[PDB]
Amino acid sequence: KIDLSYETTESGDTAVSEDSYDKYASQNTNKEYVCDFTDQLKPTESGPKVKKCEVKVNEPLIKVKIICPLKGSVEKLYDNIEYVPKKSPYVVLTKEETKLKEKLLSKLIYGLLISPTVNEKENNFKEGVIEFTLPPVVHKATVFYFICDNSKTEDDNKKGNRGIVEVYVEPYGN
Amino acid sequence: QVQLVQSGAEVKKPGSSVKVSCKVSGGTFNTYAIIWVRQAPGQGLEWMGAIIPFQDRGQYAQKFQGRVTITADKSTSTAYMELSSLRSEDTAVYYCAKESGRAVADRWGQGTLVTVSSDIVMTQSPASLALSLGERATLYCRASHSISSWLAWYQQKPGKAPKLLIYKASTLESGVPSRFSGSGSGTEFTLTISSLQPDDFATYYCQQYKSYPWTFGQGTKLEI
Amino acid sequence: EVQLVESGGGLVKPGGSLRLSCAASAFTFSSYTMNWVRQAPGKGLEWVSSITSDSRYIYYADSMKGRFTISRDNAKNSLSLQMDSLRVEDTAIYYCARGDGGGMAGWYFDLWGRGTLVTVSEIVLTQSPATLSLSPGERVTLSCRTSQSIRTNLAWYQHKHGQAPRLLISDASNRATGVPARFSGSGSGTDFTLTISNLEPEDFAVYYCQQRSIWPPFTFGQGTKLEIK
Repeated sequence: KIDLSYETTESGDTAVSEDSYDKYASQNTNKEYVCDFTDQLKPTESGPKVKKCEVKVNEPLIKVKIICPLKGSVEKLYDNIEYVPKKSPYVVLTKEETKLKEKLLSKLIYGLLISPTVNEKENNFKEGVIEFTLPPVVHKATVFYFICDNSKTEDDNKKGNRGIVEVYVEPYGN
Repeated sequence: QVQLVQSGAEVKKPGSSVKVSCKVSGGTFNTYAIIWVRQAPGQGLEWMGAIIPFQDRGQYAQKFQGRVTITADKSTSTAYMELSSLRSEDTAVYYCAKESGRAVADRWGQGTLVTVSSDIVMTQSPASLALSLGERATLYCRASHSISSWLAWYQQKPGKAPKLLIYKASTLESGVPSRFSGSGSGTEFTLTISSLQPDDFATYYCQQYKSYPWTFGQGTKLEI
Repeated sequence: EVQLVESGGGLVKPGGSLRLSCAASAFTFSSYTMNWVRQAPGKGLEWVSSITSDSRYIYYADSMKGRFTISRDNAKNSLSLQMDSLRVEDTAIYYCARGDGGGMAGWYFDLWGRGTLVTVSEIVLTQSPATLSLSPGERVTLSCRTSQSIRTNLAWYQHKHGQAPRLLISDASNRATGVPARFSGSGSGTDFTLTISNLEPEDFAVYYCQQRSIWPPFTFGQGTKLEIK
């Protein structure tokens, strides 16, 4: 199910505009594109920063893996970490008008594989990682998002960062 | 450093067509809404349409459907707005704007003058104002339906483009001095400046970005 | 065996402009992230800028944004650094370096040039000791402390005077190709060590650590000066 009343923005409460995001390509090895936020979201003096991992796909059957550190995995570094949507990867965020709202990924990209588990654990951000595999044919350009936000975590005088995943799928196979 | 450069002013015979271009630079183009707002001479801001370029599909205001076309060339990072069946009342300064991950249109082009010669309601008071240096000014904004906290305040100097001052409902844009403040939620909101200074005398507008069509208060002028 | 050769350095007066160029050979330039690193006189290495293979991602050090511009011509196997409104503090040796990655995980600098001298007239890595003098045949351990934990995302470099920096170890414990087994790395989190046994007079050099996981900027240690006597 989706929460039709949910609305957010890419910048969240950081007040940073997109031109000031730190933007990165996903880590890509063969047909596996990975966004590992474990280190990039840890508290730093300058924080909160926005850390945007761009998963740009123009090839078929790409597997995508996102890694959001769990609260408490390290003593104080992820105290207040939040992920969005809570039901990822079954639910994603897509831009409607100018705001982020929930969408069923299976409806958004027909044929997408969402395995129930990941390394025998639930394919949910509460187990620290989510995975899905894109199909061999995408007819229309599609952009969806995941949020892994540690910007409300304070350690020392340091503050965590807001992580954004943007999956930009170009048409292919047609 | 995001810049929006629009095509030059043009004069068009009634009934013809005009296409205004707008190059976006310094900011991601394909995945952020490019928005088009016009302002007729000595009047208020009017929302025309918007497009997230990768979708290749413009959403337009009912007034213009059948007459406008908002396109976007991803390869040149340029948006185009074409308005047909021109009339004398299409005379106005047309603006392109883009959002930057915060929903509000926070980056604005310089404006393009077009001359033709041969839904939520936002209510803003005071309609005009005049206050001395140092005094406090309190503007108001009403909405027919609740816009939650998605309300923005702009400052338009003469011959310039609207400048964002506050977004969400109290969040200050970067570089805006701390004398500005915003409060409110639902249908009633307020803007408040603490110490009027020389640069503060301009026209002010509120704007709901809860839902398309975005709509603007008729404006509150501030005079010396 | 020099595979990156920087050019365009030399003297420039304050407020002037230079354009450095790096010519690459022996590898496929077009498929690697390229970087600029610099070393002010008497200081350590400092990352300047990075550009991925397809130029989609460009990164700058905050103190150099707006004044320096990186670009690459893949058909010419060349790298460029435009330097404008130069300041006296931009005086340094500028090194061209190839990176072994291009994604959010960051990368190390696995191939370097000897550098060109330019004369104008947040994660902290703390290395120890600052200097030490040893005899050949002996064993030594160098330490690196990071202000934030980086798992095992550290690399170690050897810098002999007037030569190209050399990657010794990456991801904390993995020796680069060609590095003899007497170099070994260990540690994770915030505490890392480089151990060099069977010291040889050639190991008279400055050793730098580098973290790749919390960036930009990439940050180096201040260096450890090893005097073999």
